[PDB]
Amino acid sequence: YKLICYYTSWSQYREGDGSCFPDAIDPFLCTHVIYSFANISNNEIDTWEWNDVTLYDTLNTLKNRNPKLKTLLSVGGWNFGSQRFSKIASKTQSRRTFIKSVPPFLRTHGFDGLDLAWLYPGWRDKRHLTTLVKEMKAEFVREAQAGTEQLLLSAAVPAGKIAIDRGYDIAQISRHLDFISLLTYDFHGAWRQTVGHHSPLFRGQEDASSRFSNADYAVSYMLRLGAPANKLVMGIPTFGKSYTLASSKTDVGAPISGPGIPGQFTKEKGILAYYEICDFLHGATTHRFRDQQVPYATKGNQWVAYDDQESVKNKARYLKNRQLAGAMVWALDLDDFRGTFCGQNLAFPLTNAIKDVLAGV
Ligand SMILES: *[C@@H]1O[C@H](CO)[C@@H](O[C@@H]2O[C@H](CO)[C@@H](O)[C@H](O)[C@H]2NC(C)=O)[C@H](O)[C@H]1NC(C)=O
Repeated sequence: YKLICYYTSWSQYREGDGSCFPDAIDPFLCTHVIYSFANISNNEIDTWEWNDVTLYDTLNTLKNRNPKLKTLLSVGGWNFGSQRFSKIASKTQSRRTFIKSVPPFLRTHGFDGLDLAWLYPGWRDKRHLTTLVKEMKAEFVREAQAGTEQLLLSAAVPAGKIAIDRGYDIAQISRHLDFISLLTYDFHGAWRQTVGHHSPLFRGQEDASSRFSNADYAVSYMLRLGAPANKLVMGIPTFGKSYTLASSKTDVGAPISGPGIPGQFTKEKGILAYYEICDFLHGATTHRFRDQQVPYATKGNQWVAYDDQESVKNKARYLKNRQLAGAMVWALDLDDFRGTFCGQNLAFPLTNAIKDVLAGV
């Protein structure tokens, strides 16, 4: 199985214990570590944070301890305008300038591949994403001729049917990618005007939940569109999503006034790291969605959908049963990477839980 794990460069800036440098990463934890995100500047791949050349070195030096570990650099992300990516991909000359820039930058910095994280292509973009994947792969096949192991090429693909349909020609892009990480953890958000889970495995029955907004639908759809199971990696979050309640109701369809209050460390309304969630659960009421197979918790006027050891283990069992290529984790710096918050004295509890199941029958 693959265990694809994202590291985010902006985690460095979180205060105190929240602060995450790549030497926090267990070199034998994941099969692949993906550093997020690279810029595109002057129509070439480029660094984003001021100290990225040092952080890339600190990540890549993990390979002296686990020579089999693979690293990738993810280009794009949500602070990169989809429109910016569209302009580069849609023109022959800019596309080529970008593609030619990628192997030398990855080699200089010690990366084994590129992850494409265009978030996300519009309807007019779908044909250009296809060309970009094809031509990037062709360039990596050519660069391999000079004697180094061929660069890997992956992509991060949203799991909502509507975004898949708009932006992605899954049958074609899957031919050229080494793996696709399916982003099966964005199925609910404050835009809705109720509580709900963002990473359910299956639909809620009871009495209100749409049939596409779950991981099983998205996996099945990707496979039906032509993505081979041996290229499909299912995303599992280590973060949870928070809401502010509009009433005393906390169950299904409970109204919300907006995102939850920021976490002490992550400092973003609507999202909490798992280490923050472990702390939140002190004094909280916990519940599970029985059909969806994922938990939530509530204290005061705050309501949190999250994943725990049990839920990620159950997701890992699913993807094994479906003969998928493995799991992706978003993100290492959102798991309890210190191992001190969740009462287990265990670094990376959720990632380790996943790995424990992938290393079983
Ligand atoms: C990412 O690359 C963009 C593209 O070059 C950078 O945006 C440019 O930055 C310079 C200096 O601020 C500006 O003059 C350009 O006009 C910007 N162009 C555009 C299209 O925005 C951006 O600063 C880079 N991002 C980071 C984090 O390095």
